[PDB]
Amino acid sequence: AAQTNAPWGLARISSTSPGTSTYYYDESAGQGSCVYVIDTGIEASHPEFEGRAQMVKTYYYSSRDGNGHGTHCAGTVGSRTYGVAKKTQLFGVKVLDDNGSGQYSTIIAGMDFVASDKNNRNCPKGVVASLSLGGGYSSSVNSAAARLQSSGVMVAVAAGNNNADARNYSPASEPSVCTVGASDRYDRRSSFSNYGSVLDIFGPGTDILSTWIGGSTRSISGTSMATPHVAGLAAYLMTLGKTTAASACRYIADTANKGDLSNIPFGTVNLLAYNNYQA
Repeated sequence: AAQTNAPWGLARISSTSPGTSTYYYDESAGQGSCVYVIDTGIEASHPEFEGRAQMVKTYYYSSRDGNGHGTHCAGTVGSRTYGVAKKTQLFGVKVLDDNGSGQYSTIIAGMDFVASDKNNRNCPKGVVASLSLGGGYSSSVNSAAARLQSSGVMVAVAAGNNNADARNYSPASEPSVCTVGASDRYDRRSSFSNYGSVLDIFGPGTDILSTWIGGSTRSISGTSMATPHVAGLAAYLMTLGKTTAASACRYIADTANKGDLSNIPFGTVNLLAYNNYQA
């Protein structure tokens, strides 16, 4: 399938070169998979989600996304126009308040929630969790991410936006999950992207158009935007049967575009997420 005039990041993930604008992908489109977006919520009523998104858990007075960040990330996973995996099921877990903040204890509870809640959902092709959040190093936060991954969920986490080594941030620093840095449309490391040995992969993260609250759209930047590209890619590849939740990060690294990004510090992987779809 071909989506013309796609957001640059979608075109990038199906291309061996920057500078194109059509996204190519197998029409299975993540059907039968599920992606949890652990964030500020999801505006499930947005026409872009086509009834495929729902809130399943909140720790606050509402499950609605009063911020936009979670809706934007969910849109990059799975919206019809802005999403990588256009037929996946999206499940929102609101661990962040409408200011975008959350206590680590709530975030940990949300990860353990997903590890159990997947057993209440129909995801025959597999389960992914996208975590566009983080703070300073916490062994307990890393352990929660490791448990979620161990339970059979492909965990993708943001590297962070500090232009620093991600070893000092959580859950970015957890070895067993997929830690995602950000790149721009010219294949440069995003100016804010964390780096370091703990990163597994880069995805598009600068000037990413996606859904927003109030039935709208906007373009924003962050490792928060790169992470759902990788989460959606994992769901798409799991639906194709090419990989599993336990192996998808490694498979994405195996099959990435290699050596094409600029300003990658010595010791950080030079790997850009790529679907290897041959139309």
